[PDB]
Amino acid sequence: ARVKHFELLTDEGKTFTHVDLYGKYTILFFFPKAGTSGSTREAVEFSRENFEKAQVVGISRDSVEALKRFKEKNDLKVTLLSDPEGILHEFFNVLENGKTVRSTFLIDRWGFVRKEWRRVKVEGHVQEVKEALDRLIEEDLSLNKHIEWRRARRALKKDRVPREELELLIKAAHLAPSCMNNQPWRFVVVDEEELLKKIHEALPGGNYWMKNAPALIAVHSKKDFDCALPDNRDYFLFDTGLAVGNLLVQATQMGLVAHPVAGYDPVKVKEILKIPEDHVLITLIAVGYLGDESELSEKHRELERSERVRKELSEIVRWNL
Amino acid sequence: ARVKHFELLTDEGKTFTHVDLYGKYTILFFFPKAGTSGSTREAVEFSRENFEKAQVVGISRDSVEALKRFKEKNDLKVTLLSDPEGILHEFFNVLENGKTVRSTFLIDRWGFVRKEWRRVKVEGHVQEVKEALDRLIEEDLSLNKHIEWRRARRALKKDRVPREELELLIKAAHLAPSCMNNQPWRFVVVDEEELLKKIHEALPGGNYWMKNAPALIAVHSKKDFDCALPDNRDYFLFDTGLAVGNLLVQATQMGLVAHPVAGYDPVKVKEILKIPEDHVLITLIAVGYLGDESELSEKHRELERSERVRKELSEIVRWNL
Ligand SMILES: Cc1cc2nc3c(=O)[nH]c(=O)nc-3n(C[C@H](O)[C@H](O)[C@H](O)COP(=O)(O)O)c2cc1C
Ligand SMILES: Cc1cc2nc3c(=O)[nH]c(=O)nc-3n(C[C@H](O)[C@H](O)[C@H](O)COP(=O)(O)O)c2cc1C
Repeated sequence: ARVKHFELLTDEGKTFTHVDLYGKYTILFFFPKAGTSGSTREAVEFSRENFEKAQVVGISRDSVEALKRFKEKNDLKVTLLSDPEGILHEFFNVLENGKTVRSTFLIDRWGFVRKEWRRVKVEGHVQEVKEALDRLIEEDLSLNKHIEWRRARRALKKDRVPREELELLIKAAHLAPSCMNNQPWRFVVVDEEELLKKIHEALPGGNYWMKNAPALIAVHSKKDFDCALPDNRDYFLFDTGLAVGNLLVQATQMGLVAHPVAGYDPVKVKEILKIPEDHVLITLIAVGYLGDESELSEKHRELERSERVRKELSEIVRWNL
Repeated sequence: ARVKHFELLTDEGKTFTHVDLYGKYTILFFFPKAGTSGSTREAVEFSRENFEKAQVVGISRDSVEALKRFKEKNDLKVTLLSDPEGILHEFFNVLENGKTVRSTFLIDRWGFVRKEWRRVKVEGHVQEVKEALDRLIEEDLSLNKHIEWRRARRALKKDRVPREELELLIKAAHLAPSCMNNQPWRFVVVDEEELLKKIHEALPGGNYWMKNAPALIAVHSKKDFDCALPDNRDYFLFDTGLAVGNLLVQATQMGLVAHPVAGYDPVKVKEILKIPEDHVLITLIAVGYLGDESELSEKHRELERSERVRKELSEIVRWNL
């Protein structure tokens, strides 16, 4: 769970709070009492490592003065928290039979606990924690796996997608932010065969692959549904884009292809789906489980099995001036 | 890894391929030989259990006929694959000195191996696999955690965000899809202090909170950078929204607040950053680690850890007609 708001004094008499957890990874190590052999070893061993993108914080029920002495005598280079009242000891549930059970936690940049060790054995502990931290940082500070995996796949199974799954795609989309929280996005989820077959007639030849999709999501909006600000800053389609971005990530996580297209007759599709004529039908999203690439044109099959194609980063981003 | 393309015959003599793994979760259990005591028990126990949203597939080097008999004798309700040539036995690496090691795999809807058991002990195995599958399905088929956690947070620390982390936000954005792969999005990442101060003067007072951000990302595009199709379907801002949507997910995973705004003077900011006059500056994204909400206005403070505010789903989605 997330670490609650709190305030504790450090070995330096300073106030350490939840805010001091934010923006860093934290190794939080609970020890029973400053000065003992095992706890001295643990603190010294944590102190002598160099943790990439993390801080080390020791915590016990000791007094500030005791912790200060503990640090001074061992030349410790970590923060120590005095928790005489056991506020965090209780929150992390490290007390048993009234005594502290040596325990260690990894906390992320939002303050969420990501890993724990209970009934810690000091021998080998720091190295195990170090290795777990490196793995956690590798996981979080690398490209999101769903963003990376999402492709404009065109091979779709005909198997029906359960409505509860389709609905989750919409729920995720709806959690996008928007100007003034206008939420300008609108969706028509189509999973009725007869309706689908009518929409198929409004598709160009190159979108034959959409005909396998057991579901299509029509995404529409209207300018006055959102902010329209100076210098041509109309937000309705941008914000709807934020929503569809979420939708594709959610689909990819769920093992669904969600492929937004522009290839269709908008007037016909709006007519079929009874979408107001003054709305923009900005995309039609084909949704389905992954199917059989051998049904695709050679061109589409090659796009599908080939690597991502993008401009060099320098063509789309500049740093300062 | 992802499962190779293959075709094998089932106990019914039907062809089963990797396409038959797609769109389902699969428990694939290898056993050395049909009819032995342990393998009989394993198959019987898998068949008796219920696995929601998954299929159970046994596989050995036995003939189709031997598998048919094995199924009939034990009233098995699973698919069995005949693999005399050891095509999947080799791929899954279950052969030790040419002999099959009892092994089981969980494969997701994309065909990725998500969990494995090797040198399997039959007793308790089916239950262990059920629990692991249930957990797998729980995570994949629930709301994406980063989408769920992303909020328009306004308390930002002044702490520098390393360029390697800022680079990753842009990389994730650039992996968005776009009409004709046009990639219409453009970014100026600002982290130089004096440049940030100039931008601050073009912000309205109500966006005071942005002035603590150590980085601002200016997002701009132009209509002719993307598809412009009939019925008022201009794609440049929609597609840029897809990109920013990815950016926000990536930031959230990394423990960064990424908060897109519309409160700024676009002409002033474009001038400061040398963005061409005919571009639309559609958002400024404040990026930073989470800071102290106590520094926010009373209204913003209440919002900082408030519940999500959205329209009811029925207001933004319709099913079919
Ligand atoms: C708004 C939009 C419309 C698209 N329209 C089509 C389409 O009509 N037909 C099609 O085969 N692909 C279409 N695509 C898919 C793109 O061609 C694809 O995203 C792009 O080539 C990049 O490939 P990638 O997403 O796998 O990285 C569309 C994508 C977007 C964002
Ligand atoms: C395009 C856009 C512009 C926004 N502009 C501002 C802004 O100028 N100032 C601000 O305090 N919040 C702004 N927001 C944040 C929204 O108000 C916020 O996303 C909305 O209230 C919903 O909150 P949530 O994202 O936490 O769910 C903007 C959001 C978007 C998508």
